[PDB]
Amino acid sequence: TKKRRNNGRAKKGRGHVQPIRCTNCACCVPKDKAIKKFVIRNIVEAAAVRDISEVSVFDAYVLPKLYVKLHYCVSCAIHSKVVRNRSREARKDRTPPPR
Amino acid sequence: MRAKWRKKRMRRLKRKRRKMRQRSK
Amino acid sequence: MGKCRGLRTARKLRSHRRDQKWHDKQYKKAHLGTALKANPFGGASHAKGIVLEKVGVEAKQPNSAIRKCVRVQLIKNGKKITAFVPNDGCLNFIEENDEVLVAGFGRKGHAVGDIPGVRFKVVKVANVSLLALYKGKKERPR
Amino acid sequence: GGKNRRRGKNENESEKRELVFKEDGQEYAQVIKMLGNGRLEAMCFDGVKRLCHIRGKLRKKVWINTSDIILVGLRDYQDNKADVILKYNADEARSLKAYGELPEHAKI
Amino acid sequence: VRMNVLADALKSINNAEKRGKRQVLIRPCSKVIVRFLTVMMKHGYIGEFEIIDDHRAGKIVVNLTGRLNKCGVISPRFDVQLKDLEKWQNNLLPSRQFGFIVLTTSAGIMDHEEARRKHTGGKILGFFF
Amino acid sequence: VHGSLARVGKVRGQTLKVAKQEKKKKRTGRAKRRMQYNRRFVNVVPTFGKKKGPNANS
RNA sequence: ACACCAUGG
RNA sequence: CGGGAAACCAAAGUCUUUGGGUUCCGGGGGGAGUAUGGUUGCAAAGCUGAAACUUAAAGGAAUUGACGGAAGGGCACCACC
RNA sequence: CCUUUAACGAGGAUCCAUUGGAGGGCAAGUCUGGUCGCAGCAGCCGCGGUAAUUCCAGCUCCAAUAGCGUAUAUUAAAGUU
RNA sequence: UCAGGGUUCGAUUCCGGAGAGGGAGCCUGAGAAACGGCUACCACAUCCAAGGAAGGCAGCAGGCGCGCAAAUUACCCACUC
Ligand SMILES: [Mg+2]
Ligand SMILES: [Mg+2]
Ligand SMILES: [Mg+2]
Ligand SMILES: [Mg+2]
Ligand SMILES: [Mg+2]
Ligand SMILES: [Mg+2]
Ligand SMILES: [Mg+2]
Ligand SMILES: [Mg+2]
Ligand SMILES: [Mg+2]
Ligand SMILES: [Mg+2]
Ligand SMILES: [Mg+2]
Ligand SMILES: [Mg+2]
Ligand SMILES: [Mg+2]
Ligand SMILES: [Mg+2]
Ligand SMILES: [Mg+2]
Ligand SMILES: [Mg+2]
Ligand SMILES: [Mg+2]
Ligand SMILES: [Mg+2]
Ligand SMILES: [Mg+2]
Ligand SMILES: [Mg+2]
Ligand SMILES: [Mg+2]
Ligand SMILES: [Mg+2]
Ligand SMILES: [Mg+2]
Ligand SMILES: [Mg+2]
Ligand SMILES: [Mg+2]
Ligand SMILES: [Mg+2]
Ligand SMILES: [Mg+2]
Ligand SMILES: [Mg+2]
Ligand SMILES: [Mg+2]
Ligand SMILES: [Mg+2]
Ligand SMILES: [Mg+2]
Ligand SMILES: [Mg+2]
Ligand SMILES: [Mg+2]
Ligand SMILES: [Mg+2]
Ligand SMILES: [Mg+2]
Ligand SMILES: [Mg+2]
Ligand SMILES: [Mg+2]
Ligand SMILES: [Mg+2]
Ligand SMILES: [Mg+2]
Ligand SMILES: [Mg+2]
Ligand SMILES: [Mg+2]
Ligand SMILES: [Mg+2]
Ligand SMILES: [Mg+2]
Ligand SMILES: [Mg+2]
Ligand SMILES: [Mg+2]
Ligand SMILES: [Mg+2]
Ligand SMILES: [Mg+2]
Ligand SMILES: [Mg+2]
Ligand SMILES: [Mg+2]
Ligand SMILES: [Mg+2]
Ligand SMILES: [Mg+2]
Ligand SMILES: [Mg+2]
Ligand SMILES: [Mg+2]
Ligand SMILES: [Mg+2]
Ligand SMILES: [Mg+2]
Ligand SMILES: [Mg+2]
Ligand SMILES: [Mg+2]
Repeated sequence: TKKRRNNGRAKKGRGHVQPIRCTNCACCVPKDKAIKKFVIRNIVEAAAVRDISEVSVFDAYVLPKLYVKLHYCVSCAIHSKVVRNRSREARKDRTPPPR
Repeated sequence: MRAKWRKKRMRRLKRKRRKMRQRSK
Repeated sequence: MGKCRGLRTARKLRSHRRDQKWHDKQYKKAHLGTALKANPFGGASHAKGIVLEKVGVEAKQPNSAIRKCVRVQLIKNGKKITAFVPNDGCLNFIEENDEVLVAGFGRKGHAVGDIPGVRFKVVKVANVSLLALYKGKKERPR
Repeated sequence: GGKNRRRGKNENESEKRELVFKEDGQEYAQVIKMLGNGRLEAMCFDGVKRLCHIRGKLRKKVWINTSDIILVGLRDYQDNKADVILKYNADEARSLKAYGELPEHAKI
Repeated sequence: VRMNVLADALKSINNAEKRGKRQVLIRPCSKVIVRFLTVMMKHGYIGEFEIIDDHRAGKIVVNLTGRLNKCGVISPRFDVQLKDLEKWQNNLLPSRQFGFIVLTTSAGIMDHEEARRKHTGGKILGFFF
Repeated sequence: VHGSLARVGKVRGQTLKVAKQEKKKKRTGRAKRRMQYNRRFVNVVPTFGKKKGPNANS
């Protein structure tokens, strides 16, 4: 029987949306049905930041961030534990998880 | 698939038979 | 979700019903005629035939037996049909190459019970009943 | 063999297996080749083929594997068909061949 | 596109009595609807009602009591012949002790218990019970 | 097992024969109905709630 | 941050 | 609100208290979108479309188990280190 | 022929009621003997593999009754046209 | 057969039509394209002295054939006409 009110997809009032390739599977999924993730992380790791901030040539240097936007097929997003299957009525929560 | 391939097999047999019939006459 | 309701639509209603009757199996075979043309009887209740030979057919699982049938060729058509013999030990009354009167089985076209593809049953062997040949009320004319 | 199925009553065949000879309308045969649907070809010890059928009492119980001695019942009115009544151990098969029961025609 | 104006009026009154309202607005209106509501009022199934002029088809406000149970329209105005009237009031009505078939006749818009009295049939409009 | 397994009429032949034992001419017609009414309605000697059938044996 | 895992009186 | 076999639907509601208007189309499961005739197409194919025969079920929503080379907690030297 | 009438004409062992059933649908036996997935029954679900309420028979019981069973066409059941 | 609506049947004693093996042509008569009338072809079939002649039960009985499927080669104008 039907499992989602929105068919597991965002499209309403539209015929087609251009696809997009997964980032590990290289599959080919609609841009509104893919699973997105913005990632902002330091170019250094948190273990290293006290060593690199110690041998700068300059006195004040705030290291750069790495901005990346990722898209996942559903099979690969479930295999990499990005999302998990949820209870039947607990499936209708749209708020993102608490930080 | 099994509906897809059933359809495909029937199509290829139909082609072979039509060819045989219309080449006989 | 829509059926014309207006006051002069009778032609549409009648011509549409007359069409949709043809999807009802039980009506279709009464009126195409291809059933009556294909019927191994003549469209009658009974038919005479001559016993070609005696066979046994293994019943359809789970239950198991060998079901003791004649194979007959009918007089009027000349076409060949298999028929059941209806009681314990009757297959000894049926000599070979005598006549018989076969009848229907009971579901109007279809094999009854566990027997695979037998649709008729015997009533008379040689102008004497099976029910009398078997209950003792009569004996074979020879 | 070897399954979960200890559910059916155990073999207990160790008790007193006799010997069994022909009758009217019974005869020994050998298995030529097996066919689907359960029924199998046969070859009796006089020449008829009698495309033979496994009786309901033997269904998935005694395995009539290829090329062994069998006992079949004939039909009173049909000859090209028969039904397996019994399978012999190689012990009974030699016992019958020596006893002067089955012909010195076919091998085991 | 609004082929039948009496059908809307009776469906509108009916969708609101079930809800429990006390007044309903009907729009458009006609001589036919006004005659029908009069038959429904002489018998006590609705209260008095008020017609609004607006220089077009007007609107009606009707005061409902709870006594009404159903009213409806028979969509093709079939003919009825006073010998086929029983076969109608036995299919449409819930019991022979109440309820009315409303039909239009040469002597006006009336209810079958009066058409029998004046010996005339005509065209069926609806029913209320 | 012996003979043809397919031997026709096996059980009807090997069943041992027994004659009809009776003499008593049964009743017929109205007089039979007169019987069934009396036995089913006139005297029904009272019993526990676990009621019994007219041919009971067990 | 994925070698291979078929079958059942 | 009400409806439904229920999942569910502000329409899939206003339906045994059954009739606003009109178009297409279904009639147990298979044989089968097959055979054949017509037609369109360079071709691949599309449109229209049977019967013989065979069968007591095939199916839909939901419930409790059992299983998973599915996920989250937890446990045992008849499990491991 | 029927009707009207003399003379013969009833003790029940005949001046003899049959046809189909007895697991369910569906009124009536968890009797006794026989057969052993055989012979068979069964419109449908299903009975029979050595302890058969369903097969073959005795006994008893059920339904209609001077009638009852079977095959077939058709109508209601079918709001399954 | 049927609540209401309907479905199926109507060779069959009353009324109308059509036909006497198949097709065709005509005489006589108020009335016939008549077959218990005639002529010819087609298909059947009978008698013969081998020259010739003769025929029409889908009237009543009866017989063969066909098939699952249908009564006696009886009596009489007394009744209706
Ligand atoms: Mg699913
Ligand atoms: Mg838009
Ligand atoms: Mg849209
Ligand atoms: Mg699309
Ligand atoms: Mg169709
Ligand atoms: Mg069918
Ligand atoms: Mg494994
Ligand atoms: Mg294998
Ligand atoms: Mg395999
Ligand atoms: Mg809303
Ligand atoms: Mg809304
Ligand atoms: Mg909304
Ligand atoms: Mg709607
Ligand atoms: Mg509605
Ligand atoms: Mg409406
Ligand atoms: Mg179908
Ligand atoms: Mg199949
Ligand atoms: Mg199909
Ligand atoms: Mg189609
Ligand atoms: Mg074609
Ligand atoms: Mg065309
Ligand atoms: Mg073409
Ligand atoms: Mg179609
Ligand atoms: Mg079955
Ligand atoms: Mg399901
Ligand atoms: Mg886990
Ligand atoms: Mg421990
Ligand atoms: Mg261990
Ligand atoms: Mg260790
Ligand atoms: Mg009896
Ligand atoms: Mg019986
Ligand atoms: Mg009995
Ligand atoms: Mg019963
Ligand atoms: Mg009962
Ligand atoms: Mg015993
Ligand atoms: Mg016993
Ligand atoms: Mg017993
Ligand atoms: Mg009907
Ligand atoms: Mg039907
Ligand atoms: Mg009627
Ligand atoms: Mg007539
Ligand atoms: Mg006729
Ligand atoms: Mg007649
Ligand atoms: Mg006439
Ligand atoms: Mg006239
Ligand atoms: Mg004739
Ligand atoms: Mg004259
Ligand atoms: Mg003439
Ligand atoms: Mg005449
Ligand atoms: Mg003449
Ligand atoms: Mg002549
Ligand atoms: Mg004549
Ligand atoms: Mg005659
Ligand atoms: Mg005859
Ligand atoms: Mg008759
Ligand atoms: Mg006859
Ligand atoms: Mg006279």
